[PDB]
Amino acid sequence: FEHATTVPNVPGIPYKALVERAGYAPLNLEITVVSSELTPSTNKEYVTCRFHTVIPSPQVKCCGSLECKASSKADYTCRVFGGVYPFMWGGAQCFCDSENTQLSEAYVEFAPDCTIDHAVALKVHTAALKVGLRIVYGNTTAHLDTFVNGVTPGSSRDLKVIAGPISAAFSPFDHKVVIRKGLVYNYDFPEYGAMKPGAFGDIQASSLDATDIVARTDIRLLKPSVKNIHVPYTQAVSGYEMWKNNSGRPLQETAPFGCKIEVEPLRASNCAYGHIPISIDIPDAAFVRSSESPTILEVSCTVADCIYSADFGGSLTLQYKADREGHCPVHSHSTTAVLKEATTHVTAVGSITLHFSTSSPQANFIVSLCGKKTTCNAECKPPADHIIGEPHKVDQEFQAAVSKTSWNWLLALFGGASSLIVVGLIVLVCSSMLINTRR
Amino acid sequence: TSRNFSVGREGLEYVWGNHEPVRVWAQESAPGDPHGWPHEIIIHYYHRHPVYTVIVLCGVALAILVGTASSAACIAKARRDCLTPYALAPNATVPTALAVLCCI
Repeated sequence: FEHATTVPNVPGIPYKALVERAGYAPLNLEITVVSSELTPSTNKEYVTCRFHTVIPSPQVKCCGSLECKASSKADYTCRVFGGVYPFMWGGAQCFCDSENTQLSEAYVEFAPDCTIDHAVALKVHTAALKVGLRIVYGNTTAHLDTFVNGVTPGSSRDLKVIAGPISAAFSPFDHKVVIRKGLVYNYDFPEYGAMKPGAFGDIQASSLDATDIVARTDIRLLKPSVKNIHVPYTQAVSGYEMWKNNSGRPLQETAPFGCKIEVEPLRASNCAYGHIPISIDIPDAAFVRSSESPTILEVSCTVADCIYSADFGGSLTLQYKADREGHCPVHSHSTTAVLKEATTHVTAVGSITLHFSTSSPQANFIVSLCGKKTTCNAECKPPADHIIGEPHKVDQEFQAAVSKTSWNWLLALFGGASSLIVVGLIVLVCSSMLINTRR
Repeated sequence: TSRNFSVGREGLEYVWGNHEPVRVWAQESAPGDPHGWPHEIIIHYYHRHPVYTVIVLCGVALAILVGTASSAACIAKARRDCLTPYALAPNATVPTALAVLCCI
């Protein structure tokens, strides 16, 4: 028998249901989303870090002639300077003091400490949500990891389940992301090849060890002035450092829906949003005929001091008289009340207490014990504590969140106007009929 | 120092220094009584939801106003219908039930 339901995507909160077959005893079915993983598909655009500005040793031909050649280094820069006459330690490194040409050369590479201190630029795509589920039916519990897409099924050795699609698609990752020592940022890095100096991605490469490093750091050489041999240059700051200073908070502290961003692979875990439509093909062996289950001959409900809070606030007691000893499954048939227990031992005669959580001002809901129903009616006070450290396990409704006293007052006030309009219409009609009669 | 943070039903999560994250969810613990006198009920549901509360109160006010206006118009029209033939005729021997009913 296949049972279809729509569970709320909230980790750690059990969702209970009572599947009822035509000629079998009702079976409990409780589902928990133990964990979830909203993982997208990412491709590496490039890696970047602080560039090391390596300056090749200058050369001098000082009555020949030198021409700047072209190389394949990252941000390669070359220049030719004229009269310099460089000094090293003896006060003369040259003959033909005039026409003294010198070759200035400089480029950039990856710094030695970049294998640890680096960032990787990624582009993400549609996110796939995968849920770890614990499902218990009757007496048997099963753990399974299932893809939330609506086609791919999860299987545990006799049980098949299919979940998805999510009610409202969502992804905390923007199109372009950057990862840096496990810290992820939703930054719009430049596309590969479009380097700009003084900003993130000024130096790019397919990998740390890649030899095809390309960079644009706005390095510019200057004509040497002092007599002694050296090469002066000026260059923009490391854009990686500037981004690090102005990185801002990571998505680990900014992702909505309160869900933990993890890396290797990039993903968001335990992330509550929307609802999952799940249909489970319960095996036939799980059910047992109603002839075996203990039917209860009668039962009466009395609600103790109840309270509508996130936790299991209220409690109630069912006084029951039955015919055999067994294991009745207990359920609440209202969407604004969830029991704590699912199966309870039942004797010939006695009473059993059940805890419950409700989000309505009044406990006016139906409770089922071995199929048979009872209307638990009571009033629940507002919670005393203002803040709790546990999520609400029942959603708030509109028609059920208003107290029956408020319903009575509103109904009386609206019915006053309704009564007034109808009496006005009927008096007008009877006056018309009377004047017609006496016309 | 001291820092105030509003917590809704969806909840809030805070990390202070190197400690692990701490999550807290707000109750519906508004000050009032849903099962008490009308003033307590309106206070409770206004603190919980001010916009929805104001909407329902203004709707109820409009409902009572239009009901009273319609009743007044209907009784006035009934008075017109049941009185104008007699006001145009002499010696209006009127059974005083209609007048006594609809004069006030």
